[PDB]
Amino acid sequence: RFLKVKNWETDVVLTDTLHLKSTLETGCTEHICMGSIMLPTKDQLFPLAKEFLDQYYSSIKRFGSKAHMDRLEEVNKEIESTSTYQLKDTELIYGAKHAWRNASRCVGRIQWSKLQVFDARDCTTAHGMFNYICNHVKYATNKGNLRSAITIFPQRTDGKHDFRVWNSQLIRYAGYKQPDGSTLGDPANVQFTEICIQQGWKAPRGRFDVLPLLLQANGNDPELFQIPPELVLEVPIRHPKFDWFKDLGLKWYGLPAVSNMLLEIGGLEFSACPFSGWYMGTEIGVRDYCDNSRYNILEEVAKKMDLDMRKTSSLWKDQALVEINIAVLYSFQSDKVTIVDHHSATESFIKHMENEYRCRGGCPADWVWIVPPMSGSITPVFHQEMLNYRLTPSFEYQPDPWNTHVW
Amino acid sequence: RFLKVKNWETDVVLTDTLHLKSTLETGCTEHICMGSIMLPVRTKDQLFPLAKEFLDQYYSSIKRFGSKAHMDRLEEVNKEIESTSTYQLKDTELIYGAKHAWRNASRCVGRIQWSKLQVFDARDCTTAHGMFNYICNHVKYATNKGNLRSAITIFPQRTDGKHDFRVWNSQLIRYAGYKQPDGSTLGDPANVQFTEICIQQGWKAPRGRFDVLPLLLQANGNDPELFQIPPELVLEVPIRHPKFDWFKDLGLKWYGLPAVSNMLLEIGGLEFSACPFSGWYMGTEIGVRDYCDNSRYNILEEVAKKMDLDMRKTSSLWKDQALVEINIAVLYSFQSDKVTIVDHHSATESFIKHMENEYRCRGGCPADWVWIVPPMSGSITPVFHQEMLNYRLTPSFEYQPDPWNTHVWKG
Ligand code: HEM
Ligand code: HEM
Ligand SMILES: Cc1cccc([C@@H]2C[C@H]2NCCO[C@H]2CNC[C@H]2Cc2cc(C)cc(N)n2)c1
Ligand SMILES: Cc1cccc([C@@H]2C[C@H]2NCCO[C@H]2CNC[C@H]2Cc2cc(C)cc(N)n2)c1
Ligand SMILES: C[C@H](O)[C@H](O)[C@H]1CNc2nc(N)[nH]c(=O)c2N1
Ligand SMILES: C[C@H](O)[C@H](O)[C@H]1CNc2nc(N)[nH]c(=O)c2N1
Ligand SMILES: [Zn+2]
Repeated sequence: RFLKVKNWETDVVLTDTLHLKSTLETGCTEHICMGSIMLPTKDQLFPLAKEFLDQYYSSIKRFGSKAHMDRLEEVNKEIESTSTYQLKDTELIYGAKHAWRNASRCVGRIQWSKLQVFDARDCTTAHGMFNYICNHVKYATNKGNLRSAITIFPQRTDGKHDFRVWNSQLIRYAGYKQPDGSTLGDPANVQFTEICIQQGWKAPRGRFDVLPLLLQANGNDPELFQIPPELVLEVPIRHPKFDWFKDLGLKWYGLPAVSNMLLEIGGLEFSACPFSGWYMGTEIGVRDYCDNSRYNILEEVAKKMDLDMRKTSSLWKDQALVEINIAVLYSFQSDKVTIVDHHSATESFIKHMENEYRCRGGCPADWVWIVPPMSGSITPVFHQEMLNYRLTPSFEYQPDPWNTHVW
Repeated sequence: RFLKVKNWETDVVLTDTLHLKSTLETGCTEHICMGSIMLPVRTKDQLFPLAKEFLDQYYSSIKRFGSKAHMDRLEEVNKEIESTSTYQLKDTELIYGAKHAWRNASRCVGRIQWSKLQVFDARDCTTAHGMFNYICNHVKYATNKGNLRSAITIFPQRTDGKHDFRVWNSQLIRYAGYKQPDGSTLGDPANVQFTEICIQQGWKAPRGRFDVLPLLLQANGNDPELFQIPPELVLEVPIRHPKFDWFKDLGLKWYGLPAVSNMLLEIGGLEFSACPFSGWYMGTEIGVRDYCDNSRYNILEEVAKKMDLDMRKTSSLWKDQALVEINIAVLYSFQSDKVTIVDHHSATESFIKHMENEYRCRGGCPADWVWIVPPMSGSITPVFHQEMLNYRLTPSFEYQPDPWNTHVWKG
């Protein structure tokens, strides 16, 4: 019932007790492990509400106190009467931060307590959503000195009235399928891009076209808006030693900001809750540039480096992969946009695991997502055993709305 | 029941039915995943069902399920278990069982090769000297002057668990480690403890950076005894780099034969506690782990120094640059000497084809993602994007605690 995690590099052993507060199902049984799988009523609500408020009042050193019980009562009366309830601001800030703290797939949680929360619960239209979003983008970007933030729109009601940001991230590049057969821009977005023009976007049909936001307010058909160009901070990609690099015409955006997830606090569901921090270098350099299904530029780069591409064992993919990543780090650093390397990020996360075991009795961590997609075993997280379990408040992946929604 | 795995690069979706034949526990629950935890005397009562499952499997595979031959063998094994409380595998059973332990090993990326395995039956062995000779012939046949062949040697099964055969080495060929009084280590820090046991047992240590350890062999539950593998039998490759002429002066070399000797082989409920097996290396096991783990030879600093990389900031990716170069050197050195080796690109592509063939032909392929994805260049290999199900089939290879912890010393 109490569980050990060992680091095989340092021999440090940690004891996890936090997992018995785990509630949700993980996808694994005694018979099958699904560690590597990407997607494994009034009655139901008050347990959830109670459980959250209990942890809330516990964290403010006020468990079992008058203010505590009074709130539990107020919330109970409200559920019994209205079919749901409203979070107080303090609870909302606590909820959001803890959802980040519980995010087992996030390497950057050392930062979890420094999260600016924008309460957009008074929002009522998509124009309103647009306005809240621009302000988020601008506050977070901060001329390159990036700041963690989240913006929280109205919670689920009867479920026919959801708020949703159709985009998967606030800022992403367009993708178009061409007559010659290939793909221009980002192949991850062909589908969404198509829906954009189908709803009326004047696509420039270029390679690095910042997509338009598609916002659904109050379960209504979604609407189009361009983020003011001057709010999207982009970085042109150059190498500190390879002068030809620039000529590939590579840029990326400074602000990673995930906008398809669902935040669950005390059993209430916030379906639109874009959040943003700052990039770990490998995310652009390894995944966005080098994935076969993405920009897929290894071949081009290896060529310019005059490497032996005749056989896999010359490790030309690997050599090129590293330089592409050196270039992403250099560029962001030279233009003074916050970015973190995988060595630094994973080191910070180990320090953070130690803190969470010391101070909380554990840290849910998903090793498959935490170990970077390059140079795994030279980073310390490779050698660290992790327990993965689901705590609330949480972030949850939700299905692309277009698959669902009717017009 | 059905279970789907998707590949996120190709969108290819596979369907696993084989997990339905899964027995042992994983260590995971509906509330906790332990997929990244390294580690998550048998009664008559429990043995006949395990013999029965296995022989049902064996006879299905040779297309004789339900034959007289099958039914007679069931009855015969039933009888041995009744009378002697264990049983003996036929040669054909042992061979099939050893091949399947490999096939079922979910942490092994090399399984496209599972059906080409040389089985050396050493179940007539009685002494450590006998074990030494069996092991020598294994090393020599497996090496084959650089053209490596997969092989396994199987010593007699557990009886009362008081008479176990064990190879105390974790691999047949490994380098010594020596802790210095200043706190540093000479040779392989991974083998310090075992090196000490060897020294305590009588070995005269050369005290160099690349000393091949002596075998330490237990037969019949007896205290183990030391033997030196004939040096002419230990094929080694000096490490050099194709463009960097200074690389050779680092002094590195490595052995050609990866041979795991610390695992327990389970077949039809029988336990084979000494069963060293060997294949050939994937380059990253040497170049990433052996040389670049901080707890191992740890040559990163030294390589980047000589490369004159900028080492003031981790964000120069100097560690990453040195890593690739060392791994280029390993593959180059092995290929130049005609010693079998496989790079991680080729090994993972081959594994993905094996996996797909396995889903078509068998209804699944249990796979441990954490172990199968290489420890460098993760996502530029096709396995990174592959969903995998991990579960446990028999026959199988299981981890054993080191014998020096459990062994009853006789004197
Ligand atoms: C401040 C710097 C941050 C760093 C360096 C960072 C690091 C990362 C990385 C590298 C990933 C992998 C994403 C992928 O592979 O697509 C990730 C995932 C994630 N992070 Fe963070 N994070 C940061 C801030 C945040 C914030 C502000 C939140 C929410 C408040 C958050 C919550 C999450 C969640 C829920 C995931 C999983 C997303 C998914 O399932 O696709 N992180 N984190
Ligand atoms: C033919 C060439 C082979 C290649 C390229 C290969 C590849 C690998 C690699 C790279 C590992 C992980 C090494 C580690 O992290 O310690 C591994 C693990 C393993 N392989 Fe293989 N393999 C081969 C042959 C074999 C053979 C002949 C067997 C037994 C018949 C085998 C059974 C295993 C087992 C049981 C593990 C997990 C070991 C553990 O838990 O420590 N493999 N394989
Ligand atoms: C807030 C923050 C900080 C640092 C970095 C980020 C980067 C932007 C986050 N990455 C976006 C790319 O996301 C794709 C790739 N990894 C899983 C997919 C998204 C995804 C897909 C599916 C099926 C499930 C799931 N949970 N996530 C975000
Ligand atoms: C047959 C064959 C072919 C190719 C490569 C091999 C590689 C050489 C074998 N690797 C040996 C070093 O092994 C350490 C490091 N990876 C797991 C540990 C051993 C280990 C430790 C623990 C706690 C559990 C476990 N199951 N294995 C074998
Ligand atoms: C199937 C496998 O889980 C999938 O490719 C994962 C692996 N690890 C990952 N890790 C991160 N951070 N992000 C990802 O998108 C993935 N993809
Ligand atoms: C903690 C974690 O399970 C451990 O470091 C694993 C990760 N992946 C591995 N993969 C392989 N092939 N071999 C290993 O020894 C390990 N070690
Ligand atoms: Zn699991």
